[PDB]
Amino acid sequence: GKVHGSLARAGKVRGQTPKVAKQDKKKKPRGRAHKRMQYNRRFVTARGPNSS
Amino acid sequence: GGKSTGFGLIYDSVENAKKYEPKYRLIRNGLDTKVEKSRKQMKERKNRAKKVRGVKKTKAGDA
Amino acid sequence: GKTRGMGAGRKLKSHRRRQRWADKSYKKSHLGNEWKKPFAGSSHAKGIVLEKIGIEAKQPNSAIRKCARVQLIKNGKKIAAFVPNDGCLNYIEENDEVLIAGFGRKGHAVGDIPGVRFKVVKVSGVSLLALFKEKKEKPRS
Amino acid sequence: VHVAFYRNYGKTFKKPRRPYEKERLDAELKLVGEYGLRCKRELWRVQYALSRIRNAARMLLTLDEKDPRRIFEGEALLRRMNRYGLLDESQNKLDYVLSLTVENFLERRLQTLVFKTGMAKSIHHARVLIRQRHIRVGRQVVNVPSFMVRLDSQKHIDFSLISPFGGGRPGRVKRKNQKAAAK
RNA sequence: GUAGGAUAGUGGCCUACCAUGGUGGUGACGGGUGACGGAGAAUUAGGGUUCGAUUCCGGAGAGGGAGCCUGAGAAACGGCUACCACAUCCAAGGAAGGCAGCAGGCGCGCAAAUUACCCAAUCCUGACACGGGGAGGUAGUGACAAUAAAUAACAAUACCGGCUGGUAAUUGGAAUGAGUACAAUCUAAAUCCCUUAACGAGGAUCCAUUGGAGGGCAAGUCUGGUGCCAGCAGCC
Ligand SMILES: [K+]
Ligand SMILES: [K+]
Ligand SMILES: [K+]
Ligand SMILES: [K+]
Ligand SMILES: [K+]
Ligand SMILES: [K+]
Ligand SMILES: [K+]
Ligand SMILES: [K+]
Ligand SMILES: [K+]
Ligand SMILES: [Mg+2]
Ligand SMILES: [Mg+2]
Ligand SMILES: [Mg+2]
Ligand SMILES: [Mg+2]
Ligand SMILES: [Mg+2]
Ligand SMILES: [Mg+2]
Ligand SMILES: [Mg+2]
Ligand SMILES: [Mg+2]
Ligand SMILES: [Mg+2]
Ligand SMILES: [Mg+2]
Ligand SMILES: [Mg+2]
Ligand SMILES: [Mg+2]
Ligand SMILES: [Mg+2]
Ligand SMILES: [Mg+2]
Ligand SMILES: [Mg+2]
Repeated sequence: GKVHGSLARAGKVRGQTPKVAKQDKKKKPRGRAHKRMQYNRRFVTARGPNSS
Repeated sequence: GGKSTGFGLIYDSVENAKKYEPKYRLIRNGLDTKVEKSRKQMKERKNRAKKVRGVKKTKAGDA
Repeated sequence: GKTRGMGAGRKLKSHRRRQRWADKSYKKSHLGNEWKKPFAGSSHAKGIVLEKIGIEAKQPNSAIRKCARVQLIKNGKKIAAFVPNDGCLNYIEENDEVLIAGFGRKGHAVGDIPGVRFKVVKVSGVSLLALFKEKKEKPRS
Repeated sequence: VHVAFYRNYGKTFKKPRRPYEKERLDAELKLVGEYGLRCKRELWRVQYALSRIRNAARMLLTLDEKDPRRIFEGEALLRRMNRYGLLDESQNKLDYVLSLTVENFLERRLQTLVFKTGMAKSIHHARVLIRQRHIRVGRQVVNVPSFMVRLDSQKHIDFSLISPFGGGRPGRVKRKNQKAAAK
């Protein structure tokens, strides 16, 4: 006695999800410079890398 | 940069060069004139002339 | 015990040959039955959408998995193909042209979807991934 | 028949067997950052070369000491290692080949050498200088950082004669600024 | 087996007569192969497993069979003859066919490029030093596969951590190739590469993507939405 599931429900959550714009951020360096940043962050300057 | 390599030929005289050198190399030096032709057109003309016998064969390939 | 006679090479070879058939992987690739299956030994196959169908998820999950009934063009066989991603069934219509790939487990059902061994990769010549990300648009005709 | 088909080619590296070993990842990142490499593929290529050399040496060491094949190939390999600075004259045994590390090969890169002799303020500066045609080994301009410098050619490294840092004709930026300042 | 015929020649290859022989669980015979064979390819403790249409070697075929002329050499097919299947033209009486050659088209499919230039190189061929060669080469399309390798480097200032390092769309001048283009070079002629006048970088907009973040397996007990729905999830 409910409306559990059906074909008409396709796209429910994606349609419901409010749209949020992507923040404009400066591009990261590529290649050797990217590796340099990673090495400095993980070894030189310095819990997980994405811990809160 | 600043350096290059190549091959050079010096013939005893111009006639020997004209007698032994390739046509394109002679053209590059101005000793010969390039003749404009199309190989496909030559082939088509030859094939057309194949079907005609006698003196008229000469103009048969034109078509 | 094993046979060990120096002149018993024939028996060892024959015994291994006979016992290889007990191996399911060996038998699958040596019985010549792959050509009677819907894909007939191909990675992909094109087909026409006949009908959208909802398949209940297996226990302990509860969901309606969206799938399409597709007839393969090259042999006329009918299969069930899963349509992945949210709301991607809306990009499928009856009589549409779809490219079908395997579900990743080499002819066996995946996850909580029962009896489904295929998925839709493209619809009307446009990949479902591009449609989901709005990179491309489904052709009008 | 297409004659080009007879040219042969080969791979130069392999991917790690286990993609996500934390200790391996840390060590590789440390090496890449120390030597200023652009990606893990360069390190894996150097590892591939080192593994090939070590496998050859290990194969040779299995043969009898008086085996002519062992003598010939061991002399060839030792000469090859000596030419490129991997091994020192005292290191005159195939056994010392097995004691070679990826760092030994990395230290022979034109980028590392350019950084070490003092032509660059940093390894990345050496990389950009090399790829910008500011460095020459002998009389030949080299723009490949992976260039492996031999012992004889090490002392000939210098600035390109056609570059601002080696001769005249400053760069386009300097010329533009000079022209702008002329008014 | 004997004697002949035929063949370039041996041989039941065929004919006449004669004898009953020949193969087979050490698998004959029959069947399947999405089976041309090999040199080789992938993977590599060793042993092994899987692949081999395709550029080298050998065989076979030219829509399916069969027969044959010429010729040193063919049971030839960019040769002929007949039948079978397809199929173009016709003034309806006839007449002409063979892309599993190079391009290209239809069809088929998950699945594969230009109806280009040239004999300059390699070589072949003819009466021939010279002609011809879709063999072969050049160029076009080409993220099959493989190689090297950009997307930034350095100082000042301000923050931080111990003169030493890290960060900043703050400041400062230097360097350079992607691009563009005289020129030369390349090339059979072109084009590309290499070289190089004059241009070509600050949010260096000259803006790196593909997959992931519970475990296997590297990476959030962050925030909003949904609420066994939608969906995810190779496995759990
Ligand atoms: K259920
Ligand atoms: K559940
Ligand atoms: K004979
Ligand atoms: K006989
Ligand atoms: K065969
Ligand atoms: K003849
Ligand atoms: K063709
Ligand atoms: K030629
Ligand atoms: K995981
Ligand atoms: Mg006889
Ligand atoms: Mg073969
Ligand atoms: Mg076949
Ligand atoms: Mg082929
Ligand atoms: Mg062959
Ligand atoms: Mg034949
Ligand atoms: Mg045909
Ligand atoms: Mg025929
Ligand atoms: Mg024939
Ligand atoms: Mg033909
Ligand atoms: Mg022929
Ligand atoms: Mg393809
Ligand atoms: Mg590639
Ligand atoms: Mg970019
Ligand atoms: Mg983890």
